[PDB]
Amino acid sequence: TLKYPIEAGIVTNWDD
Amino acid sequence: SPKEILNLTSELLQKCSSPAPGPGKEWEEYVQIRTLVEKIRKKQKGLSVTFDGKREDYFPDLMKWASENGASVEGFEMVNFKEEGFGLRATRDIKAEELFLWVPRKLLMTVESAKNSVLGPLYSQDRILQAMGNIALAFHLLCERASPNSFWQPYIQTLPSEYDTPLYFEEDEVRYLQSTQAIHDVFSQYKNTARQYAYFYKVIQTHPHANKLPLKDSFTYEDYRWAVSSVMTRQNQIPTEDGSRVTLALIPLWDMCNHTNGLITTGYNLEDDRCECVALQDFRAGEQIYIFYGTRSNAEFVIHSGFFFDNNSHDRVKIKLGVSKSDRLYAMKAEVLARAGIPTSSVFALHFTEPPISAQLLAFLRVFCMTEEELKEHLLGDSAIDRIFTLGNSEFPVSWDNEVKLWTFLEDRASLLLKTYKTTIEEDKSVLKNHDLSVRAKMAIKLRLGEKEILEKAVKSAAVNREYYRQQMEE
Ligand SMILES: Nc1ncnc2c1ncn2[C@@H]1O[C@H](CSCC[C@H](N)C(=O)O)[C@@H](O)[C@H]1O
Repeated sequence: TLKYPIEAGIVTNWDD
Repeated sequence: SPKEILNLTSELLQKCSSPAPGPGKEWEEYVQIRTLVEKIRKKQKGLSVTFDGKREDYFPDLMKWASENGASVEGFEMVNFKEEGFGLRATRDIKAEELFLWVPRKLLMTVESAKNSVLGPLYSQDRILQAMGNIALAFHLLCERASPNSFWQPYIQTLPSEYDTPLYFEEDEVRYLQSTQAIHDVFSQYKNTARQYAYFYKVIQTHPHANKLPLKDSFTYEDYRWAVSSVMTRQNQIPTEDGSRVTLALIPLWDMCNHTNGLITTGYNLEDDRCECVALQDFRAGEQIYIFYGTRSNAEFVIHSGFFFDNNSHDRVKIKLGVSKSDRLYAMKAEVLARAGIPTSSVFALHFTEPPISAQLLAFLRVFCMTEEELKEHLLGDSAIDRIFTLGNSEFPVSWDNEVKLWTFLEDRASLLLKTYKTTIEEDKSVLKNHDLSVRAKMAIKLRLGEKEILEKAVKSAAVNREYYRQQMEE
């Protein structure tokens, strides 16, 4: 199993 | 000239810092914000730094750059595709599970490289940069783009000059999304970006630690739009050197891969300190190399990346469900849901791919429709804990009557939600079939159509299950 899977363009919260 | 821009940005900051307007005024507010932004955009010169020529002219250097810093450059090439834009094409047969792409940390653009870049002092002084890693990465990208001799210049000069995120949509392209869920997020995006610009411009014009930044001379709305759209299109979460924490990063070679359904084949190697990607499938020479970005919805794809994915196996819609406090059985249902690890009221997802509802949503619906006796059976007795443990399993229903009730409720709810949309499914299909529209308009209409299609499939699945359990009950 991959210990750190990487998501391409993962969604983050942009509401500061 | 700078003072008029300052007045416009002050007005934009004040309007974008007001509380959320009521339902129905949202759209208006959006348009209002658009207006102001457009004025600001119309008095500026677009991107502050542009590179003469076309993007492909810069792809060799990138490769060369990557090659000279320990990245894999053997086995693929940068190629334009009609249906996907630029991407990786295999020059040699690549077997499935074969390690074919790796990018060391020194090539990446992270929040850590932003803190130790020219942005360092302002980052140490600005609260929003400290709280928002993604905005910090966007400004790192902006600052390095305006630096003539940046280490990441070969990578920046290969980035797109525009995107198909809703920040680039014309107003009538956004109007297609009215009465959807996604449009609200669209609103959010716009508002956020606008506010942030009006904030940071002010900061850039006053704070002393930004005077030696290349942004003090020119910092346009299109600059910030490009930065944030590049980041939300290409940001990734990676562990730090020790692995104890997480940070945001841009991965130069690997982020040119396009998307297809599959599994995540990209992980970080801490020992060799590099991102690594193995082949999603067998790619013969001359075949395009795809990866699987993630289990994101088409709404998220459109809003944060700029494309609608047909046959998205992970597509879903939000649904808001909770137990009413007027229910005389509210306390028992709340206790059962708590024991099952499920909130009493929350947002669930309706999926297109079977099953349309998850185990979480199924257990919630079953508790939502329990009689007082069934709740007692799930709260007291030796068998109670087992029954609540099978609550999310389709194979172990509470009772046929409970299933009939819950599937009836779900069908009715999905049909009502369908009734709340401005257009029907067949209207959208007719428009997509008979009308030629912009790429962005096609994206918006396919998005609203996908929402309603998920709802319709939920309706039909709920009806079929209701009939199945009614028939089992009749025998
Ligand atoms: N499966 C797909 N179908 C259509 N467009 C895709 C796609 N996968 C990726 N894209 C496009 O590629 C972008 C992700 S970054 C991938 C590289 C991009 N093609 C480029 O030339 O720079 C998205 O904004 C989207 O526009």
